[PDB]
Amino acid sequence: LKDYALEKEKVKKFLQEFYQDDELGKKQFKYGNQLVRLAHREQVALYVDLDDVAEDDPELVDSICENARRYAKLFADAVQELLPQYKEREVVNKDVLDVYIEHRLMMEQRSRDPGMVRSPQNQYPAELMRRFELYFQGPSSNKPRVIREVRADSVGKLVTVRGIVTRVSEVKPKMVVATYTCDQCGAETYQPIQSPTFMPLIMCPSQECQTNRSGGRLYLQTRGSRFIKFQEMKMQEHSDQVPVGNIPRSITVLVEGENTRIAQPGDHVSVTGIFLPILRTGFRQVVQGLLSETYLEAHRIVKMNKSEDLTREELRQIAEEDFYEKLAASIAPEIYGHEDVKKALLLLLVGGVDQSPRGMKIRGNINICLMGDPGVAKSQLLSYIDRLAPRSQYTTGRGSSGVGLTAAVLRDSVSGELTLEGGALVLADQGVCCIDEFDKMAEADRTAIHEVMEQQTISIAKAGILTTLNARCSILAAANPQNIQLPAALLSRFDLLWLIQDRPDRDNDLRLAQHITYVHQHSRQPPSQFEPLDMKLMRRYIAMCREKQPMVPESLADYITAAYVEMRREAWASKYTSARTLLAILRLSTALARLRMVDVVEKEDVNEAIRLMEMSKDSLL
Amino acid sequence: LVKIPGIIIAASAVRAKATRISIQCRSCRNTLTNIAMRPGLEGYALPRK
Amino acid sequence: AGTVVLDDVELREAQRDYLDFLDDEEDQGIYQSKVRELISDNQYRLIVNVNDLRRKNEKRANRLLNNAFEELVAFQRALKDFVASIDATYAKQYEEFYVGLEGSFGSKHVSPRTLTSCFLSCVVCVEGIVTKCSLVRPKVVRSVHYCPATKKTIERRYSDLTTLVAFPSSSVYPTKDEENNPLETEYGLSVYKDHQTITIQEMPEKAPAGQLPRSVDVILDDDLVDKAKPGDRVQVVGTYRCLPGKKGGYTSGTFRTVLIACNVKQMSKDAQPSFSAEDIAKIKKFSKTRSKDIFDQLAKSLAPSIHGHDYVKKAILCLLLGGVERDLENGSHIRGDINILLIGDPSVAKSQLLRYVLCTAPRAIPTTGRGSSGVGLTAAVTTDQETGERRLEAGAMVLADRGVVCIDEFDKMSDMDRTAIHEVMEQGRVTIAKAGIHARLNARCSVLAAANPVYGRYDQYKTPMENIGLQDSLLSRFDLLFIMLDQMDPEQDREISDHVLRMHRYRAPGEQDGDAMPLGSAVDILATDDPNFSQIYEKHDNLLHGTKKKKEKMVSAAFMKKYIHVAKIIKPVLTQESATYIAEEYSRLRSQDSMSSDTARTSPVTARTLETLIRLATAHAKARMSKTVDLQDAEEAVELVQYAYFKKVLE
DNA sequence: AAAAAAAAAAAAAAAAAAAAAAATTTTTTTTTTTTTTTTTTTTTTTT
Ligand SMILES: Nc1ncnc2c1ncn2[C@@H]1O[C@H](COP(=O)(O)OP(=O)(O)O)[C@@H](O)[C@H]1O
Ligand SMILES: Nc1ncnc2c1ncn2[C@@H]1O[C@H](COP(=O)(O)OP(=O)(O)O)[C@@H](O)[C@H]1O
Ligand SMILES: [Mg+2]
Ligand SMILES: [Mg+2]
Ligand SMILES: [Zn+2]
Ligand SMILES: [Zn+2]
Repeated sequence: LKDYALEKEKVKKFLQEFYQDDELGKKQFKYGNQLVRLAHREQVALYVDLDDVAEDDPELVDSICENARRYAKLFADAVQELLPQYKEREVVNKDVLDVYIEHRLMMEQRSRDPGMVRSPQNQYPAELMRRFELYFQGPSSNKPRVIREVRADSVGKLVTVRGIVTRVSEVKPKMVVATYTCDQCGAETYQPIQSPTFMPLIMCPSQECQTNRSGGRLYLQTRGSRFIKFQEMKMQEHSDQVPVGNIPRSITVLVEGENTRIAQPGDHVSVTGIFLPILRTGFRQVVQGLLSETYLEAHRIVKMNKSEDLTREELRQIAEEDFYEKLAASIAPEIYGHEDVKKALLLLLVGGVDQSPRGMKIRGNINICLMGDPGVAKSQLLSYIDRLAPRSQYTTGRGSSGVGLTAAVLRDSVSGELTLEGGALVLADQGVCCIDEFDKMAEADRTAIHEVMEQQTISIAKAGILTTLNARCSILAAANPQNIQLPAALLSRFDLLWLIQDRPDRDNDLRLAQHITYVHQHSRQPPSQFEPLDMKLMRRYIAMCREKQPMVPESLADYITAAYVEMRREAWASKYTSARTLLAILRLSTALARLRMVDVVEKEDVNEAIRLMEMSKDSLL
Repeated sequence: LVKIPGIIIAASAVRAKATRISIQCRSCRNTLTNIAMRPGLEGYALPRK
Repeated sequence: AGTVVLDDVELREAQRDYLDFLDDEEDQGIYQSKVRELISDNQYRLIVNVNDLRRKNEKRANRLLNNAFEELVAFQRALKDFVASIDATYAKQYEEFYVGLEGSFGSKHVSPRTLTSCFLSCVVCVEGIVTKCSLVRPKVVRSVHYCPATKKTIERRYSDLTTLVAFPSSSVYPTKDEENNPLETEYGLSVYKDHQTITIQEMPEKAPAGQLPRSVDVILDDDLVDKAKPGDRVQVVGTYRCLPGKKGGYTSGTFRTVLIACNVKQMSKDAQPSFSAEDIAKIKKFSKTRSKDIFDQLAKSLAPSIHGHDYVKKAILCLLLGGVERDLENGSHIRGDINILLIGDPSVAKSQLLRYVLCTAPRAIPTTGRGSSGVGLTAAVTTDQETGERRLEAGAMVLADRGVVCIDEFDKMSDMDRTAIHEVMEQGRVTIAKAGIHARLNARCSVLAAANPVYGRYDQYKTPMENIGLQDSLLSRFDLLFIMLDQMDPEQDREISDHVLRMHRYRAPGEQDGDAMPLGSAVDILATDDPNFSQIYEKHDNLLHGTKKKKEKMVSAAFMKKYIHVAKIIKPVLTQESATYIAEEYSRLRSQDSMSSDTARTSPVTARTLETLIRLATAHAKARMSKTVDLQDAEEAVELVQYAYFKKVLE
């Protein structure tokens, strides 16, 4: 056993006398400055890094990792005790709960009588007067665990897991301390809520009412109470860590306070928290014993590995004029050839600028459909784009169909209500939806995709659901074969319809075979003049481009009009082109300008857009 | 004792029913072993002393 | 305090006998070695063979079988004492060492139907299929509380009164001190035990036809909770007992029964094979002495009962050995699984080859064209109906992950199902999703399909494209496509008939006396041990009626299984010479001018053709135990693909 | 020094207060299981 007063002193010592050179090499009191901030009420969440703690006290780290809840409370109490001596001015009462705390403290001081001893229950609860919250950051030496392996043997421990977020409730107020006011005396009563349910009190235990022996019925109310942002999410194992034949395992994660609104369904996250049980009374327990649920209380949520939330080297790399080609060649380096296809995919990943001229939106998303023979790496390209893009949903033929693409309605648990859960399109709302086997996809699904392309929304008027969803995603379809199957339905919608025909050819086939065989030899593409960018770098560059909206100067108006009219004449003479093609020109040029990271598009961007468009068009022939 | 012809349309699973039960006192932990149970769909009231 | 036994003669005798049995040092230390192995592996559950227990002391075996709880407690005490004697620190680390049972249960081996109330408080080994499972919940076995007001630290213990009389006193969780001081539980210090409840249903192929199935509820605890998932053909050895009802006042005399599992086992076919020193030495000897023709020997010894089809047999061996997956740093994946499609004339033993693969290859799932329809074939998304949450059900492909799916009547299979499995055939994964859930299940299975050509029988005078109604998109992902023709050559008919008649005239030595009918009727199966979860091996099959004679032996089935299992783990690396040879051969193959006239391609040539070339070379390397893909391996791969991809159009 | 009267001692019976002892199943709820139904969706057939 351990003396928790000594432990509190240890954590106080650490929190006060820990320093680091984080701030531009200058030595800083990492936690002292944060304590000052949240004593001024400028910060709410205090993330104690257990690596920092272990830097000088490994045993404290082990004790925390073994009984995290106890030491979580110890750290919170130490912070609360230290705040007054770190406060350096009066807070501006930014919150009504701050007003309540001010009034409570002032009245306690007014009726202090310092020498008198008040009963243990005649005092404000700790949680009622915190206005802050202390979380951990798991020590790096703790290997992340598998949701399947997180079992009863590690209840109350601090563990970190990684997985895909499947279901996430909304943020709703969870009572933490229920405040009641009496109708006789005029005191207050505080019930700290710990169980999932509580029975509201009826009789006021205040001293005045106890002396009067009066009724003292008290009224529960939300004004003086203490709520906390609450959320409940389902976190799913990663495909690579599931056993041979099993299905991925889920875990329930309860998120509170400032950890809320971090993760959203579809995100790849790492969550560090304490594995805690919930008592399971109420049911007709078949087997005797105190059985309980299990959940992870979220202390640190970190989006990772697909949607993580500069340097002179990268600035120079951007300044390079061949940065466009560098990124293109970096898109799926293993895939040999398909240079223009990969450039189009990069333009897809970047996207054009959204327009809102006088009450109608011309979305900047780029829609690409890869028609091709078997074995031309369309599936590989779509899978790579899924792994690369931040919000990417890769939907095959019919496994994710109907409500697998559109939202449905499911009963809730926190509220028992009917909540609207998004499908693949909504999960990729503002990213990339890689549709595979688009030709073989169902008719209702195809119509939904057409509607999302034309409007970025999904209207539903079925029985249990009646809503107008929002899915501002870019469609990357991969169909197979007017050649032999070239629907005008696809032509009229897809901004870039690419045909990938692989005619046999000794030289090209031999080069591709050498590429493939080296790939199988060394688990990597053959070395080239330019090393391909790592996915993190590609995502960073693309994201920086995304917020670089370039405009179209009026000088290029006549050039664009001439190119469009020339293409119209060529199409009319030959054996499809329209305003959709013109808008494809505009948004491809805008995306090229954005890639170059300028504010104004140029004739070079327009020419490249036209070149890619003509390559796609003559791929048909 | 009656004799009846018919055709069976259902047959529940073979559950377990008690012919003889034993009971124990929570306080003194003394037993009342081998209490006969009436055969058939007939229940049994526990003693209250 | 309370009553404490001093001289329990039966308990003392049971402990003495169990410790004597577990000593085993003079009895070739079988259980001594098992205890040492579990100590090293950091396990606290000893699995004991009831047959060995009965051989040592039939009295103890009968007492244990007929009195489960008492004898199991005595056995666990003896095991804990033995573990302390061998190593005290480990014994102190683990509070209770459990004992599960295994072996041949004469009468106790039953099914959920035959499991009647006559087996209460006995050890029963019940077979079945897990119809459902429950979430693994922790039950507190020792709670720790801290009182801030007094700084005291108390610890309450709860006993395992699952099938014992339980009172409110034992199951009250302290929430105040004797002076009404609120407590706070130390979750980290507290001790919890994982607990799960599953349902075992009688196997449909074993249940009486036309009747509803019989189920049983099973309780799993620490170290057995996640030993099974829905759809698992499991053998649960446990203690059958009546679950206490809630404190009443009036009782109907009805008692829910349950099986407290003491051991859970899956189908032993998928279990890790036992490789003894002599077995591994024999494998080494085989691989080293014979490497040049080892692949051919294995291919010809694969299915003795099916004559001919040498190339198809070699392709099936390559499929069994598999390739090697490529896990690129950037996440791109390349499957190492060979897909084979046998199409051709009726009565060419294609279904027999598929059945042989089903019987031999581990994790082999049978399937029929219309037997599985979409959601049944791939994974499916349903709802719990009690929680309102989505749930995933594994399909045939998912269950066959890291295995084989043997599909028959592939042509009869609806186009929708083939389109659905397209992804599995190449990416080896199932991508399903509904509104409340989305997953990407792993289905890394090789597809071995059989089909009948359009018009029922193959048309020698029509193109293979027209004979096979499968379009190029589906044909390409099939690594090999073999057309098995029922040629009417008199000599081939002679050979086939001779082989068939010899196989028919064979009788098993010893078991068959010349007139026996081996079929049993629904009783002997339970009477004798199941040959599906059961526990010296030669190398070359002794000469028998299967073949007449020659200077070439046939590989034993068990030896071949062990050799294939060992060789599948090998990941031979592609050499530069083989890489160049394969690249040039792929270029030539894709260039149509290489192949002669009057020759039509069975399936189109593609990057996937190159990939299957590489995979076949890798499989040949695995067969050779080479660890490097060599020129001979590349030659065999190119030979096989060249034979498979072209068929001469007769006229 | 002995007898007669007085008083005390021992012993037994009765009463009052206070602590102890004895007696004490029915009624309602509600959870689970089973079945029913409405709509969506998927498959099959026909032109
Ligand atoms: N251009 C290419 N470069 C490298 N590999 C390729 C190429 N085309 C096809 N492949 C390989 O062939 C296999 C089939 O490709 P896939 O993505 O299924 O094509 P499709 O999209 O036409 O089905 C994959 O394993 C892939 O690695
Ligand atoms: N080459 C062969 N050698 C031995 N038996 C054969 C051969 N070809 C066909 N048969 C016999 O034909 C029977 C049925 O063949 P089957 O597996 O149904 O083929 P299919 O699936 O084409 O009908 C089997 O019992 C098998 O013994
Ligand atoms: Mg594809
Ligand atoms: Mg057949
Ligand atoms: Zn009051
Ligand atoms: Zn009693």
